[PDB]
Amino acid sequence: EVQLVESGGGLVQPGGSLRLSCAASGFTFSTYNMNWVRQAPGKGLEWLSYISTSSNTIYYADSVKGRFTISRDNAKNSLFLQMNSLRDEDTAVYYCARDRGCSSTNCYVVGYYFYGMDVWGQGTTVTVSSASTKGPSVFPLAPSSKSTSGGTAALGCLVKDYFPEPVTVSWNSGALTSGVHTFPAVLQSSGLYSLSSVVTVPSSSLGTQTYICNVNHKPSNTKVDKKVE
Amino acid sequence: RPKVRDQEGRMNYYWTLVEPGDKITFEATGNLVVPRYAFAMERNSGIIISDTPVHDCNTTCQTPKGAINTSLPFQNIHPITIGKCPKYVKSTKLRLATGLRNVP
Amino acid sequence: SDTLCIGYHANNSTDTVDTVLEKNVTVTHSVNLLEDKHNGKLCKLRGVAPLHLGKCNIAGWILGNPECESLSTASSWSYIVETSSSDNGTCYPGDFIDYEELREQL
Amino acid sequence: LHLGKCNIAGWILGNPECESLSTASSWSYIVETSSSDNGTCYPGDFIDYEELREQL
Amino acid sequence: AIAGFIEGGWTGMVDGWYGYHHQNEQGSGYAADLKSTQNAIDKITNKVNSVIEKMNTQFTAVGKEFNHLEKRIENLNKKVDDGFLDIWTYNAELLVLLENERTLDYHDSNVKNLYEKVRNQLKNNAKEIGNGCFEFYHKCDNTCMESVKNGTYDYPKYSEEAKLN
Amino acid sequence: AIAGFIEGGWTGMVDGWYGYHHQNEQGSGYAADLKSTQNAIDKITNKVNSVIEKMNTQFTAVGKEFNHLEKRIENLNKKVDDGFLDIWTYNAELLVLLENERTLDYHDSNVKNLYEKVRNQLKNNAKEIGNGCFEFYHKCDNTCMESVKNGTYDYPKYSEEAKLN
Amino acid sequence: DIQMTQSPSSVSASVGDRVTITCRASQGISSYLAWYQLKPGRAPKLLIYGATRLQSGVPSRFSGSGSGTDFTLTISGLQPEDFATYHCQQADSFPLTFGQGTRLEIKRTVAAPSVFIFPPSDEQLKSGTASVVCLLNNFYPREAKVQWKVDNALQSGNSQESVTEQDSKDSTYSLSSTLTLSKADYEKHKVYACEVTHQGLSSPVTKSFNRGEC
Repeated sequence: EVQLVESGGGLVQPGGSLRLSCAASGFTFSTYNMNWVRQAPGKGLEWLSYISTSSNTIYYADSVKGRFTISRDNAKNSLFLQMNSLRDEDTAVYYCARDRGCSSTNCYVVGYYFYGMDVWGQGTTVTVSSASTKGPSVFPLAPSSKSTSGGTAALGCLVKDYFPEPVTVSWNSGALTSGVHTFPAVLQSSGLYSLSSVVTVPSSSLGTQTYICNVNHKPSNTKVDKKVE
Repeated sequence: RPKVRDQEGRMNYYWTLVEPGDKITFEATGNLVVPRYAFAMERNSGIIISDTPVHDCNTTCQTPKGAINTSLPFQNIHPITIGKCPKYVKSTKLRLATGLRNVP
Repeated sequence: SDTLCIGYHANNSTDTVDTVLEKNVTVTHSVNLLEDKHNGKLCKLRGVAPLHLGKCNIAGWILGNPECESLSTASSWSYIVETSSSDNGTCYPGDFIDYEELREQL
Repeated sequence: LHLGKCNIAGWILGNPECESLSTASSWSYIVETSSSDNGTCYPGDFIDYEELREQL
Repeated sequence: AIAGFIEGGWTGMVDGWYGYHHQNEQGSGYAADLKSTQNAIDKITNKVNSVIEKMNTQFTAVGKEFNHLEKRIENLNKKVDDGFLDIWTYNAELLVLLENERTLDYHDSNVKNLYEKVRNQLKNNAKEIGNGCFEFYHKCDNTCMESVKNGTYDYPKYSEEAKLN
Repeated sequence: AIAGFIEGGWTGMVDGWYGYHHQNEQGSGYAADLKSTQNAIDKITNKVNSVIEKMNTQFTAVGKEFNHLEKRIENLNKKVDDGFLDIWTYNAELLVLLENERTLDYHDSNVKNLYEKVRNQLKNNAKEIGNGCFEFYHKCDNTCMESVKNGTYDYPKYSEEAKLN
Repeated sequence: DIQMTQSPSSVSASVGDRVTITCRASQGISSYLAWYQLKPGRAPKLLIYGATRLQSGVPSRFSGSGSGTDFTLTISGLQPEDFATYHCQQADSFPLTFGQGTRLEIKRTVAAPSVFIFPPSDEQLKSGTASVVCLLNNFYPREAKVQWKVDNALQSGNSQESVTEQDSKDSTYSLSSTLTLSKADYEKHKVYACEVTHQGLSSPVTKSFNRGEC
């Protein structure tokens, strides 16, 4: 069917380059228009560039200033974006989109970008930062019974000083599901992320029942298991 | 037969036309429902299933969902029409423009 | 100093038409060629008063169903009107052969 | 629903040469073949046969 | 020429479709043409009667009832009822789409025929600033404004004063 | 206006239907209009949808089979199958013949509307030598060439230099 | 560039009510306006194009109109599956400037949060930097603040919070604040409290612990 597959993720140091790719299938590639829309964490969508079928009319955004280079191929049905001079502000999730072309229900003659974009892809995670890969620091939290009127308690673990995002935190290798809540990662001032995860337990088995906090860092392949007691 | 309206029997009703000058003939030895009245008719319309009341108005076309006085080429209410009636469409608006474009 | 400008008609009309240049175009004057209104009555056709049977259908009238006694049949009509609850027709069941031809002849 | 070498009359009557057939719970059209001769293995006059091909 | 070279119509002139707006030292106001509007109304009025008087329908019925033992002919009756409906879903909706395309083109032709009635008589005696306006280069009273409407404007009789300004 | 006053189209501009070819001291190249082409595409794209969306077909069949003991109704079925076909041999082939006659006229109307967009702004500031060409009598850079495409060409502002040459 | 402006920042309504989200452009367009439905972890879907029509596959619950710079997205058929962030996009001219975003939240009754606080363990203090985590569960709305007070003194510039999304069943949120302290400053102080300020609480709940009883 009509779909777009994004690829080209990884970790790029500032001052290097990165080339993204977008595959297209199930529709004619040499007749429609394509764009590049990214999404920063904490912001909205942002249009980057525009290209035609003949690659004659090429536009660029104000945040690009000619630093990017967008190319395509009508025979191979592919879309490329050669990015250069990457800084820390370029950390976003890059997507790929196709223009609509007309105002009717079924556009048989492709026009221009005057009626928005309809097709959208999955996207890939692109993070550009000067910090290197560092494993997370796992420290267990001490349990306590503070909910007097509710009669419950809480326990968990704190994961901090890791790179890059994200970290999937589970309990007992996915066996524990009651009260498990995963908090999102917040970037600190030192350039590293941090997140937490808690498990709501009653105060009857607080000082007797223990749990295993499983920390899984996917890009660094770091798996640290720490007993919380 | 299956019991319909507490009756296990059936009764097939038939009809025919009699030309002026023609003589009808009935001959049976049983199971004949003989007629009591006849309907003398002369013509050159169909049926309507509706719940609209009757009045002393006059029109040129009839529809089940209401009276229609057209004097218009098309209609979009009901396909079952009787008389000098306009064409039935499935559209919701077939307004023919006569004036200019209304732009202030 | 003088000014001669060609004027065109415009008003506060809300009736819109369909054109090939653009859909939903508001025009000033327009004749609704599609009859969407209805009077809700059973009027006459060319001065001939129609025949209304009420709760009985055609088969309740052409056979003489006893629940359709309160009826004054006119000497001429143009159409026959049945109801949606026309169940007091053939009180005795049966296979009315060539019944669809008789509904158009009368 | 595809009946293969058999026509509609070979399927609605249960012709023995159309045994290898998996009838689905719903369909939208019936497909016959040009060589659909393995239908009514016993001859006869199928009265009201053209209306039955549209009902199913 | 609506939403094009001309901006649009006006609500001051409600005495017809087309006309002129007088503006001189004697007065001002709206005035519609009696010759061009009445002839153009008969084009559209015969267009509505083109699909009414020519549609010679008879005193018959379109709908019919059938039994479910006659589904072989009920499918052909569906091709009679809904088959003529699918033609009337196609032909009648095309007529309203194409005659209004003709009506918007003929009203645009009524603009251009009224434009060529003015421009051929005011080649050098009027300034074309757009929006259907024609500012004279000399004095034009209410008798002069009615001459351009009826088409009785002589070119060398009024070019003696327009060439000075 | 193809094979007429204008010779024909060009293969250099493949980024649309209509446009302009710039030729001055700053550079040259092909450039299509984003306003006139996108609006004219929606006229033709709604024309294709005028016969698809309005053709409200149902989930039924057009073809049907009959027995040779029913040749009385098989002849009426021939008037249903081939009778609707003879209408569709007549009405559908007339639609492709007449809408392409409209499309070649609307593309000719897109020529004349783009011509009047240029000629009303370049009455004395351009030479009409035919084939859609307009040679200016003064300096016209890439900013001046884009002003005629969008319709932002003021006539008294550019007439100061064109009157000298 | 041609900037865009949305109002308000977040709309809190229930199922069946009317949601009015506007998006005004800085310049006149009057013919071209897009509307997207962006979801976290999923691809956005074009709902309204040109501010007059609806895209195929989009239900008829959405509606949009306007001429010039004033446009209104009227939702009179709101479903529970439509609580997401919406964005407007200008289609003419270039650049295709997107909107700011408006998060749609489920309106329910205000609930009181359950305050929890975790003392630091011995494995974190020996590393040179310890942290105290305060937990807030089962509260509404998302506008909750954590006031860190150490030895009856308000701290600032060394704390950070982390809020989750809205719950699918309880329609609540979860909050976790972390106060970062050094090793030398942890042994100097003795009292570590977590004062919670919430709209549903008539009194601020302050839970604390002892430094020598962690």
